[PDB]
Amino acid sequence: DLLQDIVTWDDKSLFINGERIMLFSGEVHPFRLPVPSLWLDIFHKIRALGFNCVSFYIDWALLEGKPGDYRAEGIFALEPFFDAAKEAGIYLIARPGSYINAEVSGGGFPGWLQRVNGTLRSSDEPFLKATDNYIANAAAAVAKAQITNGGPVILYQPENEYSDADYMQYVMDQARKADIVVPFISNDASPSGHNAPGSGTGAVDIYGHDSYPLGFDCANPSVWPEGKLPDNFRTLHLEQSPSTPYSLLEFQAGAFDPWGGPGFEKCYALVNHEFSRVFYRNDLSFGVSTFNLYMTFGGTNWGNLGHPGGYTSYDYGSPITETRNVTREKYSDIKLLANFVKASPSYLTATPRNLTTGVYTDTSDLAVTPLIGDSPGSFFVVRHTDYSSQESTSYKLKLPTSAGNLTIPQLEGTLSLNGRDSKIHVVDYNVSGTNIIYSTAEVFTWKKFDGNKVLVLYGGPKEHHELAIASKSNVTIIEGSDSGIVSTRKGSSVIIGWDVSSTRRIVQVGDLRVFLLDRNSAYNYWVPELPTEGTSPGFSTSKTTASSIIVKAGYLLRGAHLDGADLHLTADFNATTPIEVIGAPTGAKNLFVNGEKASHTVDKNGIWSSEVKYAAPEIKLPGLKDLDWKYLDTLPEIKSSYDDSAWVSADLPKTKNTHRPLDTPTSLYSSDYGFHTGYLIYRGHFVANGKESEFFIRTQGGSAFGSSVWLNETYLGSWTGADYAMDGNSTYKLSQLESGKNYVITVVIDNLGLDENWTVGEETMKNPRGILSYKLSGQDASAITWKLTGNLGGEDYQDKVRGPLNEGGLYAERQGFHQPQPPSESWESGSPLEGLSKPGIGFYTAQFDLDLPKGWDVPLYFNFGNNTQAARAQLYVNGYQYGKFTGNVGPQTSFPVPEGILNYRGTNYVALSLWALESDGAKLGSFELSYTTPVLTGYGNVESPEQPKYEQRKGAY
Ligand SMILES: *[C@@H]1O[C@H](CO)[C@@H](O[C@@H]2O[C@H](CO)[C@@H](O[C@@H]3O[C@H](CO[C@H]4O[C@H](CO[C@H]5O[C@H](CO)[C@@H](O)[C@H](O)[C@@H]5O)[C@@H](O)[C@H](O[C@H]5O[C@H](CO)[C@@H](O)[C@H](O)[C@@H]5O)[C@@H]4O)[C@@H](O)[C@H](O[C@H]4O[C@H](CO[C@H]5O[C@H](CO)[C@@H](O)[C@H](O)[C@@H]5O)[C@@H](O)[C@H](O)[C@@H]4O[C@H]4O[C@H](CO)[C@@H](O)[C@H](O)[C@@H]4O[C@H]4O[C@H](CO)[C@@H](O)[C@H](O)[C@@H]4O)[C@@H]3O)[C@H](O)[C@H]2NC(C)=O)[C@H](O)[C@H]1NC(C)=O
Ligand SMILES: CC(=O)N[C@H]1[C@H](O[C@H]2[C@H](O)[C@H](O)[C@H](O[C@H]3[C@H](O)[C@@H](CO)O[C@@H](O[C@H]4[C@H](O)[C@H](O)[C@H](O[C@H]5[C@H](O)[C@@H](CO)O[C@@H](O[C@H]6[C@H](O)[C@H](O)[C@H](O[C@H]7[C@H](O)[C@@H](CO)O[C@@H](O[C@H]8[C@H](O)[C@H](O)[C@H](O[C@H]9[C@H](O)[C@H](O)[C@H](O)O[C@@H]9CO)O[C@@H]8CO)[C@@H]7NC(C)=O)O[C@@H]6CO)[C@@H]5NC(C)=O)O[C@@H]4COP(=O)(O)O)[C@@H]3NC(C)=O)O[C@@H]2CO)O[C@H](CO)[C@@H](O)[C@@H]1O
Ligand SMILES: *[C@@H]1O[C@H](CO)[C@@H](O[C@@H]2O[C@H](CO)[C@@H](O[C@@H]3O[C@H](CO[C@H]4O[C@H](CO)[C@@H](O)[C@H](O[C@H]5O[C@H](CO)[C@@H](O)[C@H](O)[C@@H]5O)[C@@H]4O)[C@@H](O)[C@H](O[C@H]4O[C@H](CO)[C@@H](O)[C@H](O)[C@@H]4O[C@H]4O[C@H](CO)[C@@H](O)[C@H](O)[C@@H]4O)[C@@H]3O)[C@H](O)[C@H]2NC(C)=O)[C@H](O)[C@H]1NC(C)=O
Ligand SMILES: *[C@@H]1O[C@H](CO)[C@@H](O[C@@H]2O[C@H](CO)[C@@H](O[C@@H]3O[C@H](CO)[C@@H](O)[C@H](O[C@H]4O[C@H](CO)[C@@H](O)[C@H](O)[C@@H]4O[C@H]4O[C@H](CO)[C@@H](O)[C@H](O)[C@@H]4O)[C@@H]3O)[C@H](O)[C@H]2NC(C)=O)[C@H](O)[C@H]1NC(C)=O
Ligand SMILES: *[C@@H]1O[C@H](CO)[C@@H](O[C@@H]2O[C@H](CO)[C@@H](O)[C@H](O)[C@H]2NC(C)=O)[C@H](O)[C@H]1NC(C)=O
Ligand SMILES: *[C@@H]1O[C@H](CO)[C@@H](O[C@@H]2O[C@H](CO)[C@@H](O)[C@H](O)[C@H]2NC(C)=O)[C@H](O)[C@H]1NC(C)=O
Ligand SMILES: *[C@@H]1O[C@H](CO)[C@@H](O)[C@H](O)[C@H]1NC(C)=O
Ligand SMILES: OC[C@H]1O[C@@H](O)[C@H](O)[C@@H](O)[C@H]1O
Repeated sequence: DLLQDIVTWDDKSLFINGERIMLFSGEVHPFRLPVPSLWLDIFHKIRALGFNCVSFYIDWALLEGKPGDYRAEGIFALEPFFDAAKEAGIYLIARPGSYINAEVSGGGFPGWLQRVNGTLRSSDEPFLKATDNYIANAAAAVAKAQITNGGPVILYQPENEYSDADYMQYVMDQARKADIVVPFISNDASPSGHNAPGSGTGAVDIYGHDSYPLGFDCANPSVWPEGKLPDNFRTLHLEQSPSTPYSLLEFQAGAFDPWGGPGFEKCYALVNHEFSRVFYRNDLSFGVSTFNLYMTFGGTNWGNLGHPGGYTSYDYGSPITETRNVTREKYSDIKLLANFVKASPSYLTATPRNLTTGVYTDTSDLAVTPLIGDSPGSFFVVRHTDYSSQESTSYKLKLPTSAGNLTIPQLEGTLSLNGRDSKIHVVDYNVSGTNIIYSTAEVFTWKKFDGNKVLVLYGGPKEHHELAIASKSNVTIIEGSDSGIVSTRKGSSVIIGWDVSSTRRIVQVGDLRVFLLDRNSAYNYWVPELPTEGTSPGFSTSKTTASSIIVKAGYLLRGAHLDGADLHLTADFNATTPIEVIGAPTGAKNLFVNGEKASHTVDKNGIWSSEVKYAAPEIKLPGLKDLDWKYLDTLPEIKSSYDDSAWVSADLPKTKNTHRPLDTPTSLYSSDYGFHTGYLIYRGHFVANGKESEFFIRTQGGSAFGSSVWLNETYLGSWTGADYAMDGNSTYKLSQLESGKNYVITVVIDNLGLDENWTVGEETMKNPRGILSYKLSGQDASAITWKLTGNLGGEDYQDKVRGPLNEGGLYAERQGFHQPQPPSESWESGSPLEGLSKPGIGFYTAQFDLDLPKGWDVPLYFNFGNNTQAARAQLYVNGYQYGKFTGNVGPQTSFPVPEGILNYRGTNYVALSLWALESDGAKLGSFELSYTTPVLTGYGNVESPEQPKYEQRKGAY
């Protein structure tokens, strides 16, 4: 099943053009950042981690909202994404579904799948047909960008965590029919060998699996439960698919968070820099060669794209935050590790062995997994045997090296593993022809700078280390004091011992310079490739790795290029930053930073030295309470003057849903009528008979939904909402009705997205939204005839620019008043801070200017006070819905919105719906716009995507 000659493989790793590669990869979802001109930003930050690969989903639900009309342009265009990857020199793994899970509405499935007469994710002909147009279009786009045409796409994942075997095979043939030629890779939810090579029909080319050892309950970030760290993955691999290279297609890099959850902060505090350093070195101990972190950039579930088991934010506690910042320590810690892999090709050939206790150390409190292959060059991964230990452990190593079984340290001192940490010790490590016999401190990187070799080593604080070099030369200390450093010669080797310190030492041994850093100073180093024509580094290759330089900076280094005699750095800064360039080429004479000539200095050792001053600019943000807010009633349906005669009639005698038969005379399932997204409104018309006393109603909006009911203009009550309840049972009492008169029951229902469909055969995505059942006491159910609406036009959705999910069924949304320049001068003055005095729903509108300085990346947030009322709000920024706030469920109160969506030197239109589900009415406790550290950026101009303004819609009601 090999079908091209560019990407091949053996049992050890992939090859790209006959050369081994370790794919260190990050998950990014373009649809979760609707600003195409910011995608390159994400790639820069991932390449700067030392990654060479990105993994991404395509969301069917946003691309074919209307059946038969595939649409992937503007903010949903796939091409600028592929271009950005190419520009940053990042390979892509494409995971198009058609089912993607991803914590998005429907797990990727459009709402109209609720009308399809076949089992989802099965070889049922109607379901296969339903996916045909989507895959023929999406996979075609992926095909043009394959590496066989010089694009970045090197692999393709069919489906997602699957389990007929027939179904899998079909999805593969379906992609092959669209010219996908690259190898197929799988993502088994657990390591069970599902669909591995040899499993019959549906077998992929390369077996891959997932793992999230700590799960997703972020409630107790400091606690790592016993026995959760996997230790058998390399054994399982050899049993399940030894012919293909070991592959982790999703490994934990954060966690998702449900409505009513602890928040992504605690999620980060659980999956922090200790998690990464311990767990990721653990994955290297299995000899993983394709290794993707889910998520490495989370983004935002803007425009209702998310599923009910999650809220607006998808920060995920990821290495790169929702606001795209790289402050988290996990980021800097991942960078140390990825740079070691990038610099260490012998890692791929160093065959993994069973883990050991008490063999390579005296203690059994440590576990050691050796990586030893057919040729010299080995690695020993060390961690506490109980991975959760906070203990600080002292130990000595007995390692087998080319100079014999050595006991280390050979000179003074002891090694330390302090708490939740892990080390990769190297033996017979080749630095360009110089053999490092061993080194206990970890490798960051090494380069040959044509004549002189540089090796960068680091350890954590208060640690002692040693290394040995096969060398005849003497040992000189060319920077720092010899305080704490001892050396001696033993035959044809040179042994060096040292204490970790916050001040760098550099030691020279012949033509080899060894940098000795502490972990926290190594955090500030970068290893960018140095292209000599153009500013793009190109894809990752051993030749491009070989001609990289070492740079000490601060917040971020995007890249570097050599323009004749000018050395260019492209960087971001969040503080005054000392810069150092190590390994500048001999022709280089001048330093440029972000296109500006910068003064520099050369020391006795030929290291370049410069500085960039940081001075926070003044940031003027309007106070939101001071704005000229306009109020509009966006539930005019609960006034007796409203005419619903244009509404669709809910009069289907049979549902097309195969998963939940009706309990009502007609279908009140919203997807039967093409409404899948946003708030839903139902209207039940009946003639009274004077015998009515109670009205019972079961509503369903997905977990954490609310609903409110009126009889004519009289409020009956609300299902207030909770995190566990996907549905709600409500009984309301009725004082006597006027026999013979018309009455209308109005029901408003929050829809928080459609379910995923994780278990094949269970059909949970077909869980309907709307009214499940009802009983009007003293009346026959068929006496009530219903109208309903969701978003105007249903599947004939109005906003092509913002996609089929962005706007819901509120009156203001049906008219398009959430868009720029609403017709609001005629509206009443009213702030959401004053709010409503009775149940109902208000719509609030205002505009403000921003005038933020060019050259600065500044995260902006909408902040909501929490007064704990049962109130629901939707935020819109220039037409884009960027927040669902619910005061009695939580936890989100701060809502970031990216530049592009916000206009930083122009006008912005904010809109806000406020729904009161309590009889006293409701208000916002506070509503402030805030910011966090302004970053001096070397990124270019951020272009806004289309922000279509308000315009009168044909047939709005
Ligand atoms: C502004 O501030 C205000 C005030 O501070 C904030 O409001 C508060 O928000 C929180 C969070 O939303 C609210 O707490 C939640 O309330 C839920 C609902 O409570 C009611 O419903 C259930 C009924 O279900 C049972 O019974 C029915 C029939 O009656 C059955 O059909 C059903 O199946 C069940 O058997 C009742 O259990 C509950 O009863 C209590 O109250 C009554 C009356 O007081 C008593 O008589 C009862 O005896 C009992 O005391 C009540 O009727 C509730 O479901 C939910 O519970 C979950 O979380 C609890 C602990 O949460 C704390 O710690 C969390 C971290 O763990 C924090 O995130 C959280 O904020 C809080 O501090 C657990 O005890 C409970 O077992 C549930 O755990 C699940 O969720 C946790 C959090 O995600 C997870 O850690 C757990 O692992 C677990 O997760 C699993 O299940 C969930 C679904 O539940 C899945 O999502 C998940 O993936 C996984 O499968 C919680 O208690 C609180 O009510 C509210 N306070 C007020 C005053 O309104 C507001 O949020 C804030 N706003 C903003 C914008 O920030
Ligand atoms: C040399 C130097 O200086 N070096 C220095 C260096 O600089 C760097 C720097 O950092 C840069 O980042 C740079 O990176 C570059 C990179 O080099 C290049 C690689 O070549 O790529 C760069 O970015 C490019 C992007 O990749 C794209 O290619 C982009 O292309 C876009 C074009 O630019 C743009 C021009 O306008 O057009 C876009 O396409 C849009 C169209 O414009 C169009 O109008 C579309 O509008 C649509 C609308 O989207 C949809 C919404 O769905 O609706 C459509 O109409 C609908 C409508 O809704 C109807 O209802 C209808 O419905 C009908 C239906 O049709 C049917 O008939 C039925 O019967 O009835 C229905 C009724 O319901 O449907 C219609 C359907 O049409 C609209 N259509 C219409 C007609 O109205 O939207 C399109 C969006 O898709 C292009 N995009 C695409 C995808 O095509 O160009 C980018 C380049 O921009 P730039 O030149 O300005 O920069 C990349 N740049 C970036 C930002 O990454 O690298 C350089 C290296 O030089 O920096 C160094 C380091 O510091 C420094 O040192 C160095 O010196
Ligand atoms: C400009 O950008 C730069 C990045 O380029 C930003 O710099 C980063 O800023 C973040 C904070 O936003 C730093 O992360 C934090 O650092 C705290 C610890 O200090 C670290 O450095 C000191 C030396 O100065 C070391 O001694 C520490 O190492 C030791 O401790 C750690 C953690 O305990 C151990 O794992 C090590 O083994 C060492 O023993 C650190 O390296 C740190 O406290 C903080 O971490 C806490 O909070 C996170 C979650 O928020 C938890 O995951 C973690 O467990 C910590 O929580 C501890 O304390 C809490 C109380 O809150 C307890 O409840 C817990 O049990 C636990 O004990 C966090 O990691 C980051 O290092 C830094 N990066 C760099 C490269 O400088 C700037 O912020 C930015 N500037 C501006 C203006 O924006
Ligand atoms: C990198 O990205 C991450 C993730 O995107 C960023 O982390 C988020 O940062 C935001 C903003 O700081 C943060 O939201 C705040 O959390 C604080 C702690 O819980 C809150 O104190 C704070 O709310 C108060 O302050 C706001 C102004 O700062 C007010 O507008 C708001 O009303 C709140 O009011 C406070 O003060 C008043 C009176 O003073 C009082 O009445 C209140 O009770 C309260 O004391 C914000 O909500 C998020 O928690 C973070 N989100 C996540 C997922 O992490 C990070 O900032 C970025 N780093 C950089 C450097 O940019
Ligand atoms: C309850 O509300 C409805 C409107 O939703 C009222 O319906 C009106 O009733 C009169 C008399 O039958 C009709 O001529 C109007 O055409 C109706 N309006 C609409 C838009 O249908 C009804 O009267 C209200 N009932 C009570 C008892 O107040
Ligand atoms: C609303 O009421 C229905 C029952 O009318 C509840 O659904 C039942 O739940 C039990 C146990 O969870 C199941 O075994 C039954 O099969 C269900 N009955 C039916 C007819 O669906 C539902 O849990 C209630 N909703 C809430 C939020 O309490
Ligand atoms: C081999 O590794 C397993 C975990 O996979 C471990 O429990 C066992 O003790 C190891 N065997 C040896 C060589 O000690
Ligand atoms: O964030 C949790 C993740 O779980 C994975 O197993 C799944 O493959 C992803 O689609 C996502 O749901």
